[PDB]
Amino acid sequence: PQITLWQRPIVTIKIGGQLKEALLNTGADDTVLEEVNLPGRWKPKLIGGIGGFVKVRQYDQVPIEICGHKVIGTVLVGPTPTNVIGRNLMTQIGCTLNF
Amino acid sequence: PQITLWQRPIVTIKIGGQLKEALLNTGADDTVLEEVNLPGRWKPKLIGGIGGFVKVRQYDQVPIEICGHKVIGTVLVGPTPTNVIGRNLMTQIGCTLNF
Repeated sequence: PQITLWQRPIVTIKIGGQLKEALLNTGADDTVLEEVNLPGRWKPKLIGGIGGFVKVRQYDQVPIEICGHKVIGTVLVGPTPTNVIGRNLMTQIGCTLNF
Repeated sequence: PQITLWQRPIVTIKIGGQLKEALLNTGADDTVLEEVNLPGRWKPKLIGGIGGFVKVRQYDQVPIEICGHKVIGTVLVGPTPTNVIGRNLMTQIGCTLNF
């Protein structure tokens, strides 16, 4: 699709057998999601850096569908004020900025 | 242009007679820039909200060129870890997300 930016670019995703919503965020390097149960292995990762860090669980090669596009990428799972799809997964779906 | 997202979408801007660089950020509602001197009127605005708020100066109808596109929009001036072009100005330049 083509998504204009007059409103927040919130899209439907399917991850870990659940439907969720997340913000397509070109300002975010990584994809961070709350309340997802993923199988398979993870390692702790520190993200952010303002005021302290936030610890999240890093899962690599996670299957995820974003707006109907089935891709694979690293998903960080843990505390975030809004579910965010970062550049790491936007590249996978072939998302570009155009003007 | 078409901008892929393998690297941070950092673009050249011209604002207040200075060349600067800023991040095209679809996750940001507003455009926030550091170290710019703008003429004309402003009002204080509180942004963010995590850990407290950040106070910035809100300038409306600011002329700004973004990657060669001359537009007008609200610019918030004050403390930010990176210069950010938010949705408010991305709409103005006709920037869309495409996949």
